[PDB]
Amino acid sequence: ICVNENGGCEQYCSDHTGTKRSCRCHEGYSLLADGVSCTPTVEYPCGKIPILEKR
Amino acid sequence: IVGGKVCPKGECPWQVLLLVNGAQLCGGTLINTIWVVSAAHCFDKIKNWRNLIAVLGEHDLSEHDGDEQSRRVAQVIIPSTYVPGTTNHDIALLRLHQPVVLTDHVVPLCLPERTFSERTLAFVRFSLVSGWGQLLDRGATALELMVLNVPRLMTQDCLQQSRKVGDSPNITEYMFCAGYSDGSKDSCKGDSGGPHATHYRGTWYLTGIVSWGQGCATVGHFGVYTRVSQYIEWLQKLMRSEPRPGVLLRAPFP
Ligand SMILES: Cc1cc2ccc1[C@@H](C)COC(=O)Nc1cc(F)c(O)c(c1)CN(C)C(=O)[C@@H]2Nc1ccc2c(N)nccc2c1
Ligand SMILES: [Ca+2]
Repeated sequence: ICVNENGGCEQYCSDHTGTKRSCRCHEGYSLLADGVSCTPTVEYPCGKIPILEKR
Repeated sequence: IVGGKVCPKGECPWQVLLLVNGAQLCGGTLINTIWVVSAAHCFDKIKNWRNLIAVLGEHDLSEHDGDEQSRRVAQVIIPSTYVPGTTNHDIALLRLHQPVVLTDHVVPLCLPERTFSERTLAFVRFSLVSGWGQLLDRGATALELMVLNVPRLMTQDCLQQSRKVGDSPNITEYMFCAGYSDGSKDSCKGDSGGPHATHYRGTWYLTGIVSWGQGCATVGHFGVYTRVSQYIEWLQKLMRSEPRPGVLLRAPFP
């Protein structure tokens, strides 16, 4: 599942027994109830540009 | 960087400037408040490890605007398989003596997981390469941070599109080609150690390190980058380790 279109995950993907898939997030992010999206939990999350984000 | 543009101030906030005795040495990438990823070859000629400084929040080298943060480098970690003066395993992990403070102008780039990097990021065509390197082959280095968008090539394609030249080093599985063969755009020796950053679903990730090539933006030649995905586990283990006396540390790879 993770091999195709990142298993629908925004960030990381873990494959499990059968057709089970778990999305995960880098530190400073939390996974939303959709199970795919990652949202910042800190003021300066990695890989995000504050001057562009604030615009 | 040849054939790019000035990176607007604050748009490459993970870019590191490495200095030795205040002189421009190399680039680097901040991956959290304590650690920087650079290229091993940057340190081949260091004699006094105590005069190595990392600067974050840098943009214009001619002026201090107050966003710059300087830190002494407490450790330089290089894989045991790297051989000075050669191309393979061109990566260094640097530990700052004191963490940098994250601000609008100093933000880490995400070090991705290996699976994610190999199965998803490796297929994103274009990525950004940046630095204060040469603006032209045999030309002056940049005063303002420059950035260039480069396409990634499959290694077979890099070898089929390259000009047949003798004594040329091979492109290993710890490398990848990116850029152009028409001599118009490339990263340069002064950009060494700098990020090759890949955008995916609204976030940027570290995919490569400015490593080597033959003469900046030479016709028939592409830039060669360290394939960061091969080192994720090696980097994660080291980031969990206690500092060791002495600046330089050679760590077993794998
Ligand atoms: C590893 C390396 C690095 C470079 C050149 C050759 C080699 C190998 C073969 C031999 O190894 C070396 O020459 N190692 C080495 C050791 C040092 F300490 C140095 O100061 C230096 C190189 C200076 N220098 C020429 C470098 O950094 C240069 N960098 C780039 C970086 C990116 C480049 C790009 N995208 N398109 C074109 C050229 C480029 C050169
Ligand atoms: Ca400045």
